[PDB]
Amino acid sequence: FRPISVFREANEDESGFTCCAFSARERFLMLGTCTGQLKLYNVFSGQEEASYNCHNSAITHLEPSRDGSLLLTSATWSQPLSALWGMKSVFDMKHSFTEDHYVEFSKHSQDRVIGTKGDIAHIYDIQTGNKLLTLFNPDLANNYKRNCATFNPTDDLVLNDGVLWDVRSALAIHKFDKFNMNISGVFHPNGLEVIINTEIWDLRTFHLLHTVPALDQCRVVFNHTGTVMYGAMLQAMKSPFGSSFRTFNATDYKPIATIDVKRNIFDLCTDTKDCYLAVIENQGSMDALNMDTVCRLYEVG
Ligand SMILES: Clc1ccc(C2(c3cc4ccccc4c4nccn34)CC2)cc1
Ligand SMILES: Clc1ccc(C2(c3cc4ccccc4c4nccn34)CC2)cc1
Repeated sequence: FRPISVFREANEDESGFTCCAFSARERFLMLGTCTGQLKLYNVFSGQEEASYNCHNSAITHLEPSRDGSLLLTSATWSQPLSALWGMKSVFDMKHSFTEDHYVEFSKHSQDRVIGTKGDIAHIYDIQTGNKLLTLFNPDLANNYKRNCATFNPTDDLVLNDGVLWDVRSALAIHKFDKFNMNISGVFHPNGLEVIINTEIWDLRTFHLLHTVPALDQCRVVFNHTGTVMYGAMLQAMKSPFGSSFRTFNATDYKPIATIDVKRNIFDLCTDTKDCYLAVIENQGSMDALNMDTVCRLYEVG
């Protein structure tokens, strides 16, 4: 972890970066702020290139599309909670998911949007904006406080509230027992495993393959080849995370490093070519009148 770059928000006595994601254009990072703005920064020079007020509440999530034509945002209390934007030449709104507080693109073919409203998931067409599916079964609900519905890498399976759904037939194929309050889980990029908190499950047997205690309460983020795995533990504008992140070998699940930046972490993401890790770290504390986040770029590398 060699530091390469650092910067704060331009013309702000209190920097308010809340989340980050690399743009499709190499050398440029996208950041949400607490004033619900989206900002394009040259990650090396720390120059602000563009800005736009997407919401009147803090950004909690953002996701650029791989072709750089579209972008998802999720705010805090502003209705609409989440929206889809276009960024071909001009920035503009395409659609708005009114009550969905968290949203993701499909992975293989990026033609659909998966939104989360508590325990319920909704799939939407990008072109038309229409609700195609609603995935929810009150009998199989685990009610994870931090549930995030998500597609597998081939877009034919969906994980929501600890239930694996077949999209084609829109039937719940398996329900995973609940062993924590908060984390709902992700697909491994190799699309053979499912990481639900400390438990790694096989998609072919539903057998427990690994117990990883160090992963407890981590929001997990992979590198783009899926050989490395970065976690930020939740706490027990307050940050969702504490001051340490952990790295793991993503094939055998052995720990590699536990960096403690000694500053609460807001978000953490990877470039397409597996050279860099951007991290939003807070110079303030919770009890500080204001946030003061910076963006640190480390090469891994
Ligand atoms: Cl386990 C988990 C899953 C998802 C989240 C969200 C989130 C919330 C938030 C609130 C305030 C400031 C920053 C953030 C943030 N930055 C990156 C993610 N988030 C997407 C809601 C948190 C924890
Ligand atoms: Cl938050 C936001 C606001 C506006 C934009 C656009 C944009 C994209 C772009 C891509 C590469 C290099 C420079 C730019 C640029 N500079 C100013 C406009 N843009 C109009 C899409 C993007 C994000």
